[PDB]
Amino acid sequence: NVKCFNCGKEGHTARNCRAPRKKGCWKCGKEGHQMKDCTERQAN
DNA sequence: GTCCCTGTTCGGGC
Ligand SMILES: [Zn+2]
Ligand SMILES: [Zn+2]
Repeated sequence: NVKCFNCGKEGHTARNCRAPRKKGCWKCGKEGHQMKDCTERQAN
């Protein structure tokens, strides 16, 4: 399973989510890199 | 192919 980054809901991922998405790193906020890329404070 | 999975509009991959 998974949880959508663009909205939260399971079943799909952000790419599949037909919703308004963010510019930068979904988790931390910064843009200069992506959520996958980021290893700032990915505790939970 | 049921379950897994991520950077665009939009479900493809095994
Ligand atoms: Zn979503
Ligand atoms: Zn980040």
